[PDB]
Amino acid sequence: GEFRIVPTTVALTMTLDKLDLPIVGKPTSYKTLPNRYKDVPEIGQPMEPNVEAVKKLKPTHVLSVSTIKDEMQPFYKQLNMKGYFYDFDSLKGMQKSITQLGDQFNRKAQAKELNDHLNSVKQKIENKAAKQKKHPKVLILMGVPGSYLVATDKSYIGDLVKIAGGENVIKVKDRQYISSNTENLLNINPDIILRLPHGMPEEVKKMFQKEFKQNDIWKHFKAVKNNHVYDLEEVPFGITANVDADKAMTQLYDLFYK
Ligand code: HEM
Repeated sequence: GEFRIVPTTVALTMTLDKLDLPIVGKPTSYKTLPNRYKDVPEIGQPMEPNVEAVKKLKPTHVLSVSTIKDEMQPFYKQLNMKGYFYDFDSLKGMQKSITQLGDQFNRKAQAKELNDHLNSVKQKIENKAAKQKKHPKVLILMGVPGSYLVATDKSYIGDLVKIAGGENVIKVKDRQYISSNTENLLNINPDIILRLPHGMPEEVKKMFQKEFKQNDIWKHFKAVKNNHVYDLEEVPFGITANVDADKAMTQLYDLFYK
């Protein structure tokens, strides 16, 4: 009956805190984690947790997300444990994952409460957006160390943009993020460009700064000429959904309509 849970991502760690659940290990991260986990040991960075550190804690459940399912497969092989890859690529996906965690770990009531609140904020933002006469066309960039990608509707930020009343200029939908060259950025006409950082936010922002100066295409974008290029903070605007989606939805709506 006793659970020993290791969340391997920051979003999963924050979700377990909302569900009032103790954990035996936590991800290594520069982000703020819940205070109740201050004394639990770190088991490595979310994209490459330490197999032997995790095994040392004798867990019953080691938890990851769907966004990096394929690349986490070797980890789980060496661990020799069941892969859990909760859907955190949308509001609806994360709501389903919260219910599942409530069911697995005896926190049904806590899960319902969190879900009702997120649902209520989402519906309210959706209702406001629907009353707006105009909707901005949006291009979403996800910058990682070394390069940038383009976020689709299948990604969390794509879902937020949709909820808040934007129209993604990128229409392909079969993966969360695609090469900056996959859809070609000379066929689109965004009112707004969003730039989200990942992994090494400092390296990423300077990378975005150099790109927009150096690559000749950007100066020709009306979003650039009109100063509607926005750098979003990685918290709450992360590479997956998180329980602060209430703040993300509200903030993005307020950015779009101001
Ligand atoms: C060169 C490319 C990349 C590098 C070097 C990198 C590095 C990192 C780092 C340092 C973190 C931990 C951030 C922290 O301290 O909290 C992280 C987390 C994560 N990354 Fe990446 N990343 C890269 C690309 C990607 C891409 C393309 C994806 C998705 C397709 C991805 C998915 C994730 C996920 C799901 C997490 C966990 C988020 C959480 O903790 O809630 N990464 N990565």
